Amino acid sequence: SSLVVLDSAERTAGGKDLRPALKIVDAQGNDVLIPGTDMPAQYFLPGKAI
Amino acid sequence: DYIDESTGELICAANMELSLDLLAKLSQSGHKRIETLFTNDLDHGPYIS
Repeated sequence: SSLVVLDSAERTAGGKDLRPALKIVDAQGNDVLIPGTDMPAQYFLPGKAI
Repeated sequence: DYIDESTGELICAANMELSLDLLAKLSQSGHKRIETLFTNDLDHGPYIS
């Protein structure tokens, strides 16, 4: 399967606020942290990301 | 637009948001056959409504 994140064009009226992301965690389900900081790494995939 | 036949007061009007309390009063008007809409987004989104 290849997941394709749809832009605003084929989105409904409700799907406008949801900002898409691949969130990076651990084997226990804990949020892995960005280098030297306490950020939970959230790589927000922009428009048309295969 | 479902009125209450017994007195004829306008309880609820067409194309309104659905709430618990008026459902009770409605079925008590003796009307036990109503007509929901199918607006599920995706294939048939809430357009005309």
